[PDB]
Amino acid sequence: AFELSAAEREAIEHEMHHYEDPRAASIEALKIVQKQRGWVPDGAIHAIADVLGIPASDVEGVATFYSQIFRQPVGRHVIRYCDSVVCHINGYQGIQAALEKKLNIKPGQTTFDGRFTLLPTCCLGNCDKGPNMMIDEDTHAHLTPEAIPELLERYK
Amino acid sequence: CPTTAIQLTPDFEMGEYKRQDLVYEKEDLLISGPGKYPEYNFYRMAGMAIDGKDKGEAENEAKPIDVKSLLP
Amino acid sequence: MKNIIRTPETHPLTWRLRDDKQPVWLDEYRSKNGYEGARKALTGLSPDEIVNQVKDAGLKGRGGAGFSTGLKWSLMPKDESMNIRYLLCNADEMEPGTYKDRLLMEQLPHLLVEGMLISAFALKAYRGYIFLRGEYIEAAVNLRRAIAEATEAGLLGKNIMGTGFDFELFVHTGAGRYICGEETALINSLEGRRANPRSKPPFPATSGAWGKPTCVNNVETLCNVPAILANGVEWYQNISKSKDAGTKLMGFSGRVKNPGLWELPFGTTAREILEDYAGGMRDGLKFKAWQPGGAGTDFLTEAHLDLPMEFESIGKAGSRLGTALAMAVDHEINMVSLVRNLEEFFARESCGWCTPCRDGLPWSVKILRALERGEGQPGDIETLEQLCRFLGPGKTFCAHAPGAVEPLQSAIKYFREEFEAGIKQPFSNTHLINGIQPNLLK
Amino acid sequence: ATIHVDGKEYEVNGADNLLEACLSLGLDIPYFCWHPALGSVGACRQCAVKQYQNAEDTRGRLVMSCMTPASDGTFISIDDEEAKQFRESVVEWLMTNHPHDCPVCEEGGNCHLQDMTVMTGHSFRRYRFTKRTHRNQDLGPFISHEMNRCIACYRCVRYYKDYAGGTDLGVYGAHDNVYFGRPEDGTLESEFSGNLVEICPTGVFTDKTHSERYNRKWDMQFAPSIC
Ligand SMILES: NC(=O)C1=CN([C@@H]2O[C@H](COP(=O)(O)OP(=O)(O)OC[C@H]3O[C@@H](n4cnc5c(N)ncnc54)[C@H](O)[C@@H]3O)[C@@H](O)[C@H]2O)C=CC1
Ligand SMILES: Cc1cc2nc3c(=O)[nH]c(=O)nc-3n(C[C@H](O)[C@H](O)[C@H](O)COP(=O)(O)O)c2cc1C
Ligand code: SF4
Ligand code: SF4
Ligand code: SF4
Ligand code: FES
Ligand code: FES
Repeated sequence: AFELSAAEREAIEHEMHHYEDPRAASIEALKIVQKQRGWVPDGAIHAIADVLGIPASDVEGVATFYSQIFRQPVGRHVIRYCDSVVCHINGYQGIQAALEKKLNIKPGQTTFDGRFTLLPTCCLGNCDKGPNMMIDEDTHAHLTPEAIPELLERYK
Repeated sequence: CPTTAIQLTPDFEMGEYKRQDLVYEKEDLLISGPGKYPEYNFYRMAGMAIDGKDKGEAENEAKPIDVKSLLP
Repeated sequence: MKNIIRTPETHPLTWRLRDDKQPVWLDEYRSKNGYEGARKALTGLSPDEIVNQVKDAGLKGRGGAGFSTGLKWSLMPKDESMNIRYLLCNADEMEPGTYKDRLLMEQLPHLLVEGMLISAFALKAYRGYIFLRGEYIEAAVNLRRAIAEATEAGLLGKNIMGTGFDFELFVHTGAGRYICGEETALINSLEGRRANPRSKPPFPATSGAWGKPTCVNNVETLCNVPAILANGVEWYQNISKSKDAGTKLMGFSGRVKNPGLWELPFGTTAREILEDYAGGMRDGLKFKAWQPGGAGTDFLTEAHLDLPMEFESIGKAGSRLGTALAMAVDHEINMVSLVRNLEEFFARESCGWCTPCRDGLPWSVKILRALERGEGQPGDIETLEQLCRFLGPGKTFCAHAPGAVEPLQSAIKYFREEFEAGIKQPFSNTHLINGIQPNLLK
Repeated sequence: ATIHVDGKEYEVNGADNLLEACLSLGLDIPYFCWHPALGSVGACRQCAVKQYQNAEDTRGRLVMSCMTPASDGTFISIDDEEAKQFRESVVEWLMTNHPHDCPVCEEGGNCHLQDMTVMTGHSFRRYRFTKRTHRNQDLGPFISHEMNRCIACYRCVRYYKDYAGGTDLGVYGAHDNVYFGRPEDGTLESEFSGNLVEICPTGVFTDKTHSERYNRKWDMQFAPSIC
């Protein structure tokens, strides 16, 4: 059902060259597969294990330990709004309510169009400019609840 | 009994002619009602899944969070 | 305080920053006295001489604990058969309220590269890794470009500066766990494993990454190193009249007038930071609490605002200096909700290895949710207090759970009225069974 | 090596840890994550004792006895009130999410978790909130899987992977949703997978062949025999 592409395998072997042990490229291999496919499917665990020479249970334990390695299918764009204490003081709850009103989803769910997946992430390391959001690779700071129905409309 | 299944009831007329007939099997013991404890159901408390009660459907139990779920 | 004259004598970490918040590349970095300390170290200093020089400079760790860097470097084995050594840069920075390393790596990547080079030469470490969090896209891009520029300029790779020292530097982007910042869990995550921390002893200096000797240092410590080796021990000891040598990135965040980060000497009081640099609280806000060093530190009150930002001064007050990035809590923030958010972070960022954190942080979280909804019951505050007492140092496997229970302990100590106001219902976890008379305890 | 447990002097092996040295003396310390064949990892935090600096010390410090060497001139207390309270608290934390399953659990009467719950003296519940639950896996014809009963002591993975060399059992997940099992449903592939029913201190891994015709341990007639 799953087959690694040639570019994925070449990137995984290139990451394997950087470490003493080929096991150490497991997180990078999972992130490569996730970057190419949006998430890590079930056959990808055994594919990564077969390339790296480690058991599939080790790959699955790594993939389920880390929250950024997605293991269920997600939308085209992953909204990751900050949840920690400084953005709590700066009022992330208004941002979360605005996102849930605009998308009609609870956190951890995906829209029916498959466009957005809403996730409460950890502290984004941008606390002096809070509240913070991280769409797929872009960090948006100084969030206001009125800027969400404009911010979400440039991610088609 | 941790399920209140076995109960001693107000009835004493149990005389017999043969001593072998004083060995009561399950069809001689299982009444058609709850007895002295009318509402306790052990299986509503147990976490073991049976028919009509999935994982997370017992009392004071949360739904099973899958290990592959997206929420931290 | 807008009038900040960042001379290199008093601001060794931020004097070469740019006004447009743009990264300083290799030509501009070397123009503003770049790789001078690395040149001096690799052309006129022994590795043991550099270790003793850093030890005499009194450079402590900037990753919260304040352990002395020279003593950590001197704990490496003296065997000449152990020459597969590793230097790791803890660029994780997953603590809530911490944003200093993002600035340092996005705008001055070559300072980190030079510090990694000097520390690797001192430790005789053949390989270096920068364990960076995966949310710092721009920092990863800038660090990779800086490593490429230093490699093509001969500052990294084989036979650096003609000395014969070979050093290769890699950037390892993480996959988002707070426990990965812990150094032994950082080593486990670097090895491609689940980031469970390791018991010590043995410490990573003797048996670290892949069993080899390994030293893990924060970004800011390795940014402090090049100025130490470019100016000297006496200059680093003669910029602050305190027991903590050197400067530190400090700053207030959260409902203040100017939230940000400034480089200040140790012994600077928190009140003058908040009033001059942060500008004080915003309009119509009353200051009620603050955390000195991130989410894992104890809350302090208005009376503790006059203390100097040192390790020992804040240690004596019932807290710890931590990352020295303080967070201000105004009167409009309910302390029960704030501690509930903190404990939710700490409970879901547990690694699951050991029982008290894994099964006692969620109990405290559920108690705090009940107190926030007003559904608290008698014995909840006592349960929180014994959770604090039984999640202290040594009770859990690593230091995540003591740092989790420090805000809870401090908030119960100071703002107990809100926690007691959360309790409204009588205690009950047992329902009535029809044919059974309950044991009516007193 | 000489240790002093509760003011009583014992001669032990200094290469042992304190848990195995004290269990060899007949002292009772509760433990989960330690096994004699697997070593010490300090996960469950159940084996806490109070170590003193010397004979004239009263404050002391709670240490894990499985991770502490039984070096010469050691001073510990098992029945110290702080140590007993901490061990009972560890049992309580394990009890918070444990299912109400002992009558329908094959481990009942043979359960290390039951024994250590009774041994610490914890019998009163004050946790009032929900319990986490887990789905089970099909592990083949020999091992039955019941993940609700897990206390996350990591004994199964340490045995099956580090000791027995198996590859298809692992730990997955995080903070309090740690899952011990296979990556997918299927038969456990190790020839020594059956020792999981004695390695697991709870009823997660149970003898399925015995479970078809189950009876309790006190009802068995045993004999010493040779396979
Ligand atoms: N983002 C951040 O900067 C965060 C910082 N922290 C801080 O980190 C600290 C807790 O972390 P830990 O690593 O557990 O602290 P620690 O005090 O156990 O050790 C810190 C450093 O000292 C070294 N060390 C200490 N004693 C040693 C010895 N006897 N022999 C050899 N090396 C020794 C360790 O190897 C390590 O590099 C706290 O102070 C906390 O405030 C905590 C969370 C986040
Ligand atoms: C739960 C936990 C999280 C930590 N996270 C970080 C981190 O994100 N960055 C960091 O530099 N140190 C972190 N530390 C501290 C490290 O264990 C270690 O002390 C530090 O990375 C290097 O020490 P140094 O300050 O002497 O350089 C963390 C410690 C704990 C217990
Ligand atoms: S305190 Fe225990 S469970 Fe929590 S993060 Fe540390 S080792 Fe893991
Ligand atoms: S594992 Fe032990 S304590 Fe848990 S239900 Fe089974 S017999 Fe009871
Ligand atoms: S399944 Fe059993 S042996 Fe494995 S961690 Fe859970 S309780 Fe321990
Ligand atoms: S608390 Fe939200 S970015 Fe740090
Ligand atoms: S037996 Fe020592 S902590 Fe588990």
